[PDB]
Amino acid sequence: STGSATTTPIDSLDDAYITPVQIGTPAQTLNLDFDTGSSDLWVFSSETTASEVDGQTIYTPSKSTTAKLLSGATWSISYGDGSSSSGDVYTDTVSVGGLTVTGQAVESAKKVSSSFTEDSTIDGLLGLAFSTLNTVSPTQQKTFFDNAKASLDSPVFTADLGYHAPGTYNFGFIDTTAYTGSITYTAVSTKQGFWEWTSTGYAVGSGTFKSTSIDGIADTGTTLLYLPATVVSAYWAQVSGAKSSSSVGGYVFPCSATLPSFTFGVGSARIVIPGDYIDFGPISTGSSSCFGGIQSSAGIGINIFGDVALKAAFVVFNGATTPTLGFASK
Repeated sequence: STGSATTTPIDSLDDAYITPVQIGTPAQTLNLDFDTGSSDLWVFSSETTASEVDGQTIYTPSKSTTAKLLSGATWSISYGDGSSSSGDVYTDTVSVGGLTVTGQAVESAKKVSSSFTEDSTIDGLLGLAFSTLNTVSPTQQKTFFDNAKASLDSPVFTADLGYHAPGTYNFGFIDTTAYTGSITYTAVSTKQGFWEWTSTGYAVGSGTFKSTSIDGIADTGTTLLYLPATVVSAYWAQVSGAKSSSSVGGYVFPCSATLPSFTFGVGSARIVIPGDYIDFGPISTGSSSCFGGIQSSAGIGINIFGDVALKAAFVVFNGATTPTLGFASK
């Protein structure tokens, strides 16, 4: 089997992407944030504290003939972006882009952080990191991808994110029309539960490539690119007027600036992030100071290849027994 679904930016900045997912029988379609940095499928539901719902589409297990309470199972979450949520667990039928999993753990929010309540466009998360990060207790649950692997033509999924435009998540096959040149594959460590790999270096604009190893994660659930302070300083030094602002919480730059590209290494290959991808617009309406899309990972404790980096590439998440990551230009 295979699946193929369109993913759409939630706003004009590409702050996140939502992908329609069918849950239950008859289908209930929720728009979920596909997150290769976490491993829970959780949704707003008929059980979510009413005051903490504001615009989201909710999952109602009692209207699904295939929903079953996973007795005793609970979940509780909080990722690297200041948010959280918790509740109980159902199993139900889940389909993505034509690909169907039966008995998928669907984690039903009794409570959500206000950060989610505030964003009406995201109905939940579909985790695509390794199942070892799944928060269900006392019986840990598998991700949608892990459950699907048995039936997939090939145990892979691909992320093809758009710049200010829709893109595609595919399951079980590699669309050879979706990229240019070759796919360069690189080793993955699953020791932290992430799609963790080592970039071979970087360049700023038309500058010379600096060979240097940068360990980080491929994380579709993170908006920006978070790299070591040395790297980030070298980038923003090339932008007249750019500065790190504690009031704003990162590098800002004059909205009148043209940003240089940023290149990262994948083995001997190179992925070029166009400068415009690094512009996240005025810090507040009307401001002439703009927020930068490359920021320091110092204090995160891990480098993050988020959407800024990933959308410049066709990315293969190879879930073979020895997992790997592939990157192609597109």
